[PDB]
Amino acid sequence: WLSAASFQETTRVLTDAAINCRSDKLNGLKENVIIGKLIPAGTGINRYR
Amino acid sequence: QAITRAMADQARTIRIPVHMVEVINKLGRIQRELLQDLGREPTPEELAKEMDITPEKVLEIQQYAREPISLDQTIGDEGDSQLGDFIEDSEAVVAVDAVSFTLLQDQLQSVLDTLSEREAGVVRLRFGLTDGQPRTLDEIGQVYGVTRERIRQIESKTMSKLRHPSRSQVLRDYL
Amino acid sequence: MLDVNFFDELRIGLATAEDIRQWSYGEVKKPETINYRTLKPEKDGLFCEKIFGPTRDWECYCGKYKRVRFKGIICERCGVEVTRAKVRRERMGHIELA
Amino acid sequence: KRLKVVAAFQQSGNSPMGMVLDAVPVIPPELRPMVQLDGGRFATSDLNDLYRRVINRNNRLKRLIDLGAPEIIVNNEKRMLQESVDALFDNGRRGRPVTGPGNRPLKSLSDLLKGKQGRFRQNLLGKRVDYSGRSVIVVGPQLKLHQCGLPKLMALELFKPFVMKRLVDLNHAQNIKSAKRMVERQRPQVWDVLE
Amino acid sequence: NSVPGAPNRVSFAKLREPLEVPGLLDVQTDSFEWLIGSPRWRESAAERGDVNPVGGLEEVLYELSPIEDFSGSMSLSFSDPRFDDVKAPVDECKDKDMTYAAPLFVTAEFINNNTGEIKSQTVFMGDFPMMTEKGTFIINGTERVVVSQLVRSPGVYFDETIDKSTDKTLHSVKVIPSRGAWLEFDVDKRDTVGVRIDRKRRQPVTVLLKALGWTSEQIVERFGFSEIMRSTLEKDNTVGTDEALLDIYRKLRPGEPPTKESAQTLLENLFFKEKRYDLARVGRYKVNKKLGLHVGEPITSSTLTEEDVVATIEYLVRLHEGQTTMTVPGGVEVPVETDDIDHFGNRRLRTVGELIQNQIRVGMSRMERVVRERMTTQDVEAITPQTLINIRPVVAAIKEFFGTSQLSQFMDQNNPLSGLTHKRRLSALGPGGLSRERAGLEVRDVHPSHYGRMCPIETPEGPNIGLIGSLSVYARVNPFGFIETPYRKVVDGVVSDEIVYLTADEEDRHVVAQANSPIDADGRFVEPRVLVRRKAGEVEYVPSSEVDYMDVSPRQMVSVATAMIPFLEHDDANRALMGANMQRQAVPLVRSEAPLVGTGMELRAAIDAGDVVVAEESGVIEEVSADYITVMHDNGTRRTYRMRKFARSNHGTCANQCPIVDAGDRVEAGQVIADGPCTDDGEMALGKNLLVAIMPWEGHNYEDAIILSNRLVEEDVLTSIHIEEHEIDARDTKLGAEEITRDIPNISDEVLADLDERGIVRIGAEVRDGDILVGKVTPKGETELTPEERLLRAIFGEKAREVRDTSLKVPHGESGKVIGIRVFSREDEDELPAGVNELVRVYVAQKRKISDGDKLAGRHGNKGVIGKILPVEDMPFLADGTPVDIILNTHGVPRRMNIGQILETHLGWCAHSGWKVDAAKGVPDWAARLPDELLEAQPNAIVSTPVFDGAQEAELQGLLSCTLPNRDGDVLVDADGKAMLFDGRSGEPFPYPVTVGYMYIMKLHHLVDDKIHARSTGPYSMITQQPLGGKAQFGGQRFGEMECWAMQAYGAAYTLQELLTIKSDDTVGRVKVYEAIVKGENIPEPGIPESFKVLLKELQSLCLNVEVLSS
Ligand SMILES: [Zn+2]
Repeated sequence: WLSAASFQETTRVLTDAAINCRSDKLNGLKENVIIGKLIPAGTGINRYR
Repeated sequence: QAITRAMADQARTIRIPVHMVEVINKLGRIQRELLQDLGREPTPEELAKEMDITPEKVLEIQQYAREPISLDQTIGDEGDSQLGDFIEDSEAVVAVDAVSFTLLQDQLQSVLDTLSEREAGVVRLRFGLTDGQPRTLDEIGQVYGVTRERIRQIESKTMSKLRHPSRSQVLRDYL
Repeated sequence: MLDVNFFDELRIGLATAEDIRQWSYGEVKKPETINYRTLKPEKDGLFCEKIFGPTRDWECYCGKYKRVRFKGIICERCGVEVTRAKVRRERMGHIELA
Repeated sequence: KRLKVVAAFQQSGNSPMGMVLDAVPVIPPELRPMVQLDGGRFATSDLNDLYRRVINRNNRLKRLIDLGAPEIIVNNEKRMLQESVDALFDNGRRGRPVTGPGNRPLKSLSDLLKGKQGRFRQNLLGKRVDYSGRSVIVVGPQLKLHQCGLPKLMALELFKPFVMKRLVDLNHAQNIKSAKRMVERQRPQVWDVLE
Repeated sequence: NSVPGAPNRVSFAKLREPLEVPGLLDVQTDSFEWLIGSPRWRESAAERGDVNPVGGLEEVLYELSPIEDFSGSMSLSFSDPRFDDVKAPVDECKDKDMTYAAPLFVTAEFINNNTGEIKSQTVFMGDFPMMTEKGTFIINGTERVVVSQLVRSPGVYFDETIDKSTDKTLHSVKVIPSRGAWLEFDVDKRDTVGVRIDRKRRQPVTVLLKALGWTSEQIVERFGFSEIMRSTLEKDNTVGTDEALLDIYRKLRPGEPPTKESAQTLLENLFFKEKRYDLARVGRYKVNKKLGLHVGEPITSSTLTEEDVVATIEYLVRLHEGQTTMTVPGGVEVPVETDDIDHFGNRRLRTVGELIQNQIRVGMSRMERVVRERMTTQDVEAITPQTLINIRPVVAAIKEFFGTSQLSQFMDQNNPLSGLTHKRRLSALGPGGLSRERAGLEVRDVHPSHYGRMCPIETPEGPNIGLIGSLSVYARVNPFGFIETPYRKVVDGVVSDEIVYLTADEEDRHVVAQANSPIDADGRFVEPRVLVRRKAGEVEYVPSSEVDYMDVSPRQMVSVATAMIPFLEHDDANRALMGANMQRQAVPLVRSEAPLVGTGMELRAAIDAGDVVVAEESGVIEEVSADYITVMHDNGTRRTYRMRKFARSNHGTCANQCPIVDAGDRVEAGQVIADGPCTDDGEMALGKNLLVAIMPWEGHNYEDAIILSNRLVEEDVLTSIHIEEHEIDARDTKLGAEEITRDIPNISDEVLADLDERGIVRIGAEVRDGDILVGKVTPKGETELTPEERLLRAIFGEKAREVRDTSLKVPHGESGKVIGIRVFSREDEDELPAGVNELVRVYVAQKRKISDGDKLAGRHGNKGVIGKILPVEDMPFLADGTPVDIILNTHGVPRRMNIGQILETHLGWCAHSGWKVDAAKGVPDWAARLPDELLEAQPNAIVSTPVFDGAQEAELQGLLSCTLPNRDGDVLVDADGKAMLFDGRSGEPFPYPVTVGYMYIMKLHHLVDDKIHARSTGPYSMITQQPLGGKAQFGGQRFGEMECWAMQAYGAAYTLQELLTIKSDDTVGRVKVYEAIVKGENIPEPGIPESFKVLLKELQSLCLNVEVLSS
């Protein structure tokens, strides 16, 4: 839900995000970007890390 | 009456008592009438007469008449930025001070330790730097078992030998 | 909630009254922000120092404790916890509805 | 349709009580700062204003109820409380936006999140960075592929701490602060060391 | 010519002018005159519509009078809108930051209608701002410009659309009055009418006509043949005049109980009352012409009536029925033609006068509100005109208009053009205007109805392409404000000198012809088939005697700045836009060479700009001086002219006005007294005239990079003075007051060297970046004295120095000499606001000798920053041994349809060397219709070329034949055009001849001294710890999402974590990295940042619990 809500219709999608207790994986690319965590690409995967 | 009190004491972003807003409204009335009554904006040196109050009070009244503004209103000709975008957090760490504050605190150890350790400890509590309480010389007598006048003597023994530029040359860069 | 950046799963969900009043550090009941003379938050004003914590760093409403040596102490007159001014960013409040 | 919600709540440990509200959060005041400009002039975020309206609404609703009033006025006040909370969560959803001074709409929580101005697309997806700069460009034919020209002053104020230290341990400035003033005054020594 | 001081600028003109070029300030002048009651306007209005010579002032006064009370026993009425003399002259108000203005007065009439009393009280209205001769209003001293606006002339605009279900063509109408609520009549997907009033879709015309007091009778007397409405009256499903009234009420005033009269009178109060639905006066006239209702009558009753709407409904239906002439029963006929908008016949022009009188209308609307408020609560006979009138709403209304209303914007001033052409601007945006996102594609287009009215080329190239417009040259302002353009009219093949002003709708019943035809001067066209414009704007061939209108003359459809580009007809309309817009951005140099090749409008366009001092009255020049010039009039008195030197421009430049006159020469009414920043001999001169060779020089003029002759830099031929002011404002405080003296805390010696004791620099102090300019020393405040500094003040012996020096240091990248100081003070007993005891304006100038990165540009859009400038050593030379002025890249020319600047290049070569087209035995074939005295020219000469009627290609071919040199025997450009060059580096010849000739160039206001910003770490945002934006504030650079995309596409995760974490938002790490590279150590592991945590606070603050599980 975080990725989509960070894409479009910020409120509308956030509604059902709240309804559906959708725990975000905190693993997605754009997720990592927002949360300040290293992204899972290029030099960010644990193999290279 | 209810509307008056409610507006006076609840319609202000910053609530102001009835008396102060009352004089403020009286000003907005008498000055605004005096503008027409004068062919000109009535001057404050004149407006202070009609209320029979000193001009400084009039200006305080006026400076409380001005209201807070909104931080998000557009400022650009088109809508692309808000006012809040130009505001600085006063509580920002210069981050040169912080590193330089550590350097101050460390030059402090390097200078105190190069001085005698009795004196270093004396000042560490006299100014109460490592603690929260600077001390007087009769508290030091217990911790250091000597007469307070002897710490009066030691304070100068610290400062004057410090007042040799050798300590001062390396510390005067810290300002 | 301590957030040392060791994060695995971000959860979003509705909040109940027992959550909102659980997060708050009191209930705000007076629509005031600033003292036009003292330029301070009022008792349970919208910026109430007691509720959201102190502004003056390690200095309570009456400044009963103006030194970091007192840290965390809640003043016995105002109750403003003696701590960092960062909490006014960290803490939050609530209003109860009639 | 109604399935997608009723089942979602059935499975989830979520009570549709929360979809109606009786307590409201209050965002930390600094995030809605009541800040003073240089010389007394202040500035609010207008969220404090919405809180003011809701607070006064609830306060007068209590005053009526604590006293006990004719019903219809209480019905009006209750609707007003509905409206004020509506604005607080979402200005301009039902009916007109709640415009404030000089006929402009205000800002609500739901606004802080939307579009190229909401946090997502304005302050988390893209943000402003230190140790940076900008200048016009010119052709760099005398360069090689990896090489890029650089306005020396721009490089200085980019590489400020680096040059600070480097001449500090060359003692051209005793401590870092002396070096900061050195660079500020732009003494010759800062330039070779910049190289 | 036709100018008392112009030099001979010979041209190739083909025809003569039935009228000369108008005063180019006639956009603000006439508007404001009509606003006032000017004697000029008094006579002009009493002769061109004298049914009502009435300025916005008198007009609004009458629409407002007489205010009554709720009952009608007591009333107030107005008269005599009277003015007074201004409060101080132009510079004086600007000097001491005052709004140039004059007082206003009015004579009231306190009429107690009950019994009768009068008070003809001459009520002071305030100090109404006034207009300067240049049309520029001074606000608080600041100069501001009120731009003209385009708007929709109110009324009914019938439209057509498709249903895309049965592909039926449906018709509707927008009933559009100024200050009106919507009422929408249409024919729906079905054949019924949608009569949705104020956006509420039910109740077709049965609720509409019956509610007027009607039943189906009068309706069917009109709708038996109107099948679109026969079903409506057949789908009535209800009966009653008051029934239809309540149906309106049920659909226009629902939510509140009805009653048999509430709607019955409401439907009168809505459109048949004049307090909620009032299309403008010119709107009433526009409809009078549209439907033909009124054909000989003056305008009144902006409140809607009944006759109009029946004609409206029948026009809509007979359009849905596809008729050709709807004639509402009882008047003249009109044709069935859809109501366009973008055709200027419906787009009026709200000028300054309309805007100001409307703001005054609303101001006195609220003033009437207050009059009634104090007419009741105050006792009867205890009330006087003064007490009834609150003039605050009046003065507020204007000031809130003037201040912070984008129709009253800053006056832009970095050159005389940006002063002038900023006026005569026809904007599309604003109140009543359409916002950019709402401003769709079509409206941006160049409508055929722009010919002669709006400049079709000079438009902004930003997001306002096509929105913001500029006047033409010959245009006119209508009393109504509809655009008017003068044209000749060909009657029976007699193109008359008659200067007939028309607007767009005055063409659709006419035909405008070709502008340059083989007209024999008999008024006929030689060829029958002439390229004319037909009524619909169609441009085709029509016989000679059939078209009815011919244009006035060339350069009529063009603006002024566009009229300074020789060979516009050889230049791409695209690039022409760039050149015109850049001509507004030139910087004030110190010579302002006139173009050897320009246009005849420059001489006219400069004096009209006011930036050229003129001899307003003839008589002898008494004396010439750099500070003044006295023109001794032939009659006793003289005229002393006090000049304006080093007066900073609105964009930080000079307004230098140099004299070009003689101590005794007779000066005429309309002749120069001083050239301005970018003028010479009274014609615009923004740059210099330079020989060319567009050979690409070793990849330093590559891709819009430019290389110049360094002589021009050492000569400073292209160099600009840059004035600037730093404002230093010391105010009243509880700390005290910021005493500006040379009492500096902790100041060295070399830094006071060029400073005077009184708290500023020495006036004429050479200063630099960071240089302390003004010591605005303040008290510091409270703080814990660090023990180290305590020991220091105990060890070496310096003072606490508890004063916060908030002095001015020249911020990044500024320098130059100091001009002086403009200081106002409270002890000076001035009008400083409540607290500011010292207002200081220190002025620093620098003549920025050019450098790479500074934007230059020609007159044909060719532009760019200087890549490099080497000394004259490696400059190829002609067969005259001459290194050339300017070297450019060729590759921009082929791909940009811009050989036009080369055309001017070569003709300027001819104009610099002179020529003698040999009429040895007969005028040469080109030379024959090539006008006279163009066969003659001597070196170092000046000429012009009209945009469309200029020096044709063949003519120029004839200008190459005799290529008589300047000094040596050297004909370098052959008859066909090219020349030969020898490299100045090699001394070795190029394989092919090299081009040369004379180009006009100028310096643009986009300096690399202005557009650099650097930051290691400055301050940070309020809410987030993020940096701020701006070059003024130390600010910080923005890294957007669209950068994040490529940023990950590189796979460089760690750098992105750097960007968003510590390079933006981690405090402690920011200090850590400071610790890292103050310890000379590699920058260690990234921290976790604040705005991310501020992100969390934002999110947690959202009435939704959120906790990220570690596990
Ligand atoms: Zn306390």
